[PDB]
Amino acid sequence: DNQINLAERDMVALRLKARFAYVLGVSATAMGANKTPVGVVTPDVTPP
Amino acid sequence: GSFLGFNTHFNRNGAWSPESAVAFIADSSRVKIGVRQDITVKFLDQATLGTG
Repeated sequence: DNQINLAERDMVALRLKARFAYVLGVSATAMGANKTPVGVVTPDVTPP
Repeated sequence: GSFLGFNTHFNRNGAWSPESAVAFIADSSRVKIGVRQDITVKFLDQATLGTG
């Protein structure tokens, strides 16, 4: 029911695509074996 | 030859409705046909037609 035949409906489309990867270098340092290179400040969720 | 003083056009593509009219007489300055796109052809070879 969702089928669009582009040529039959007199339509065209753009397809946009990209290929990406991400790596985090969790590794040993001079301090020891399993050290994470990122920290976070999380929001204040506690009412006064 | 009776119709002098008209530009005469004959319908020959089967569009005429002889039960409705014998002829139309008009002021041609007052009728306009807008041609937004004249007949264009596309060759289709990968496309899909219909559904289900």
